[PDB]
Amino acid sequence: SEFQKVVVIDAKGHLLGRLASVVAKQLLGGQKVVVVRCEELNISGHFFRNKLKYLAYLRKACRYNPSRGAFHFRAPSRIFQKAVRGMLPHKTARGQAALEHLQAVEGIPPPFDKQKRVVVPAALRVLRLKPGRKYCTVGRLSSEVGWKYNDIVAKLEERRKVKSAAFYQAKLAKQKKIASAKEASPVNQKLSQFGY
Amino acid sequence: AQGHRLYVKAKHLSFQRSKHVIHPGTSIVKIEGCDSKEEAQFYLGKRVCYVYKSSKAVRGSKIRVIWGTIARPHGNSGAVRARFVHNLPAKTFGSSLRVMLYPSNI
Amino acid sequence: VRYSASPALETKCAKARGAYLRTHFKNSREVAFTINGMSLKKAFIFLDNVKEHKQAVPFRRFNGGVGRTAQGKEFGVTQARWPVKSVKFFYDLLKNAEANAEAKGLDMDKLIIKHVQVNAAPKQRRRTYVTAYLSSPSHIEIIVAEEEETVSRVSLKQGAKARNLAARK
Amino acid sequence: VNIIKKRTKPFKRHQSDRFKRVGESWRKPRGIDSCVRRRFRGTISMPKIGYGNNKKTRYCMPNGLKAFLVRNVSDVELLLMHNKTYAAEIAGNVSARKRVEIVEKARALGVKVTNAGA
Amino acid sequence: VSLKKKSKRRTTRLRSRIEKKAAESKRKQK
Amino acid sequence: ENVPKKARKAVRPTKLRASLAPGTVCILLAGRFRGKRVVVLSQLEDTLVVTGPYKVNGVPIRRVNHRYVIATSAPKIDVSGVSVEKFTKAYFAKQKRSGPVKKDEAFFAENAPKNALPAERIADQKAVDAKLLPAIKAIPNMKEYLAASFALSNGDRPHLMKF
RNA sequence: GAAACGGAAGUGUUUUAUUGACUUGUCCAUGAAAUUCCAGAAUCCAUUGCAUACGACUUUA
RNA sequence: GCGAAACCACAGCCUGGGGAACGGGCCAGGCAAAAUCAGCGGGG
RNA sequence: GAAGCUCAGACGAGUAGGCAGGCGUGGAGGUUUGUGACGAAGCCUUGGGCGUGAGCCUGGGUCGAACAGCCUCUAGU
RNA sequence: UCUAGUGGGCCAUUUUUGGUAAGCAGAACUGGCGAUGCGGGAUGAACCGAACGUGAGGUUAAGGUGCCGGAAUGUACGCUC
RNA sequence: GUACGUGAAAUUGCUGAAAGGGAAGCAUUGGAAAUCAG
Repeated sequence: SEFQKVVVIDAKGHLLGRLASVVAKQLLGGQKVVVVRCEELNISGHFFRNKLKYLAYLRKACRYNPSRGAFHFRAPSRIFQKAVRGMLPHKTARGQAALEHLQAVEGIPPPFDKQKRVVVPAALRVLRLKPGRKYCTVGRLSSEVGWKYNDIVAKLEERRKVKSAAFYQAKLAKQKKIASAKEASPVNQKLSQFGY
Repeated sequence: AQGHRLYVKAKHLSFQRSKHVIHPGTSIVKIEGCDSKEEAQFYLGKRVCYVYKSSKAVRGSKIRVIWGTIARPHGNSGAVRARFVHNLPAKTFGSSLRVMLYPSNI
Repeated sequence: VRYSASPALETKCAKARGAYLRTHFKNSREVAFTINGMSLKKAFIFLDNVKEHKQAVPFRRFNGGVGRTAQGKEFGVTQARWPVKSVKFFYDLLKNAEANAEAKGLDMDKLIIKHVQVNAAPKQRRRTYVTAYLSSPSHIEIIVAEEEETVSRVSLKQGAKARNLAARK
Repeated sequence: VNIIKKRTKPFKRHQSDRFKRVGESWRKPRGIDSCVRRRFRGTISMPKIGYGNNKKTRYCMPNGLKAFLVRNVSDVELLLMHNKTYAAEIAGNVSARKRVEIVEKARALGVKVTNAGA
Repeated sequence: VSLKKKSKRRTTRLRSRIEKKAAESKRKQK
Repeated sequence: ENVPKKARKAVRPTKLRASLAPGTVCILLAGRFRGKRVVVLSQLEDTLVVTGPYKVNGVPIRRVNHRYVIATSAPKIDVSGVSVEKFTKAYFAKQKRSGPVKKDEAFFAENAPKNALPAERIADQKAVDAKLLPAIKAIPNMKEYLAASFALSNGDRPHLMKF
């Protein structure tokens, strides 16, 4: 709980509204936020109801120049951005600057796949939803509302998980070597009465 | 590289305000690490400083500082109220303040 | 007579004035704004070219209803015209300004239009069959000149540290 | 004792920032339903008797001496017994000859002048 | 999204008219 | 020439914090020596007449206000073996500036420890160090602790840590 | 100075080599201070008619 | 090249609400990037 | 400035209406050994000061022949 | 004793009779509005607080503490897909 | 300089500074630049 320049949030298993509210409060506090893996955000309510909610959202359009009408964004990252910006005073310079401090992406791009990704417990579905309750996935609602990049993200995420697993195995082996040398070192038992 | 920072970090959140009225005479400050009013009791009376930089060189320095003092806690989540010698600008919302450890009471 | 600007000094400048000219104030302003800052020879080539319809005067401010053209692309705008009467007047004043510069004894090669301005003149009443066909004459003057281009204190603490740093150095 | 001003911004007549035929001098609104007279939010304040300053410091300049208008050497001499509380201010129509004569008279009096260097 | 055909929010005449005519209903049943 | 009223405000001695007993290791929170650790020789009327062992961290005999001092739970260093009554407010008095007509690089060359600083003051400081070093040499880690400097880091909460 | 790897926005990663450094690992000696109570191109002119109210466009030059 | 007039508190996007008169100013949203040209007349 | 000084307490929306005290303009009588070609009035000003306010003084620039404070009177204020 | 301005109307309250698919109409009192700014109810002539000199500090009313929005994504027990 | 005492405002041109995504104006607090003052 210390002020970092950039917080990378792995949005897997989170709730859209709860994560948006927490992020919107951090941006007004003046913190750069990168919400990666937005195709895994969870929304309460069963999938058919959520798709009806979204398909009702498409209905809002101008009767003159739908080019000026409401802009319906189908990407899961843009869905999260719409949720976040609705919780911000974006009509003012403060809120407009706050939006510039948020980077919502699909998947985990290489500039952010090699950085620690914290999670928000106040938005996690496992901790915040009663078991036995129906929910949906934004990355699934997006595919059946118009989003057309689901397959590429899934493929590029399988590659990323494979590479990350290889990296962790190498780091775990090095950590095992360091861990083995730990008790071999003597001061770790000689004067460890301080609790370390 | 790490032998300094005798201060703790803070953010200038907003003016002490109602829904439609703001009072710039006192500001709201969120100290890093402080998460309750009883913890804010320690930081009461400490000297908070707002450090910014400007273009024109005065006294051979780019850095200007505005002093302040933590007065009372604000809410339950650890935020406090701060009073400065000059009221902080409204464009510093979310900027970083440095709460020093003096005047110490321990 | 005193002009709108501090220059017209004898050091580098030459003066020219025309008052109560039967030229439109809006067109005169466009020509003056275009030629301001140009070299004297470059201005002569420009005005001759505007006369011959090879380049055009961009209409920046008074651009209501002005047609578009390709000849304005050299100024980054689309509305340009060829006001010949304003060009004739400006050419005459520029010739007079050059003659005054030669009389003063300036270097003709470095001369540029430092300050050119157009002001409205007393309106002239004429009748229309009832309403008025008011004329808008212009006062134009030209100034051509050859182109030419920390005491902070230290506190006791500040200087003592600075002296200590110098001693370490 | 020090000097305290309750307000520094002067009261501008309503809509004097919108019209030039309307002067900057304060005029009390008379309309029954006008927002200024009914004193709604975010409206320019009206001159109130509560806005007055401390009597012990009222009319006093920042240095504490009340300015007294002076035209001739006689007016300078009248501030002999009040030099600690009044400061001579030279009238704007006093010629250069009387100005230098007056200013040295005040300097010999030990009376402060608020427009001496002019 | 509302996800409704009829808005759940009410107009000020409509909300005021309930207290107008709900009280009269109690007057009538009395 | 009005006579002001007799103020009924009398001067009474300071009640210092009980934790600031002489012989305690403390951190400077301000000044040129911020973060340094020092041994409190005694308590003056308002401030603390304190010095870090100059042969250890090079902190001379200085006063520090008790509100800019972090008292530690580090074991006490004996100071009873050295006199402290020679440290007075008049002893620490910074004479008088007597006009700001100075600082033309001459007041600053003629300053520093080479000049100004009398050889007598060096004598008391060395005498205090001579009477203090044997104690901190006997008790382990005091020499290294005093030579080091205090600083905060990530995950450090001043309202939670106890010194 | 050379090898490999990293393409999702590769914002970098490993591997070394040669050296120049500093090497708190532990134990000793020197100086700090009066900072004596916080601060090469394109366009105009010209040309084209696949285009065209004027701009623009498509060609030549 | 010459050269007007009517009109003019200020202006200028839409949706829901603003008890009414819903309006352009207020509330909540969609939105929102200079300067312009020729049309058509919806909105006064 | 007895038309003054001093101590204390309470009080403070305001239309119709009632009462009281002040700012400013033209002219008249009295006074200021009053201001002025070494610059009156007027005018401009991102200068300074005073008063809750009506308003007043002043610095700089321009300008050229008159003008103002105090107590009364008066009004095409 | 005399002397300015006004003698209207809207909203709700409790007492009755005449009433009808259905509202409704006529009385008496009471207050609020009108001469009244301020906090809240997203905003508002009639809803909840509160009657207004210029300021500093403290504390509240009504309403609130996920974000916009100052304030607990507090504690405890249930209901609901 | 006769279009002539003084020469205001509306309005206009130039220069310098600054701001500008479907209003602009104003008020409160403070920063930034400029300026004056004790």
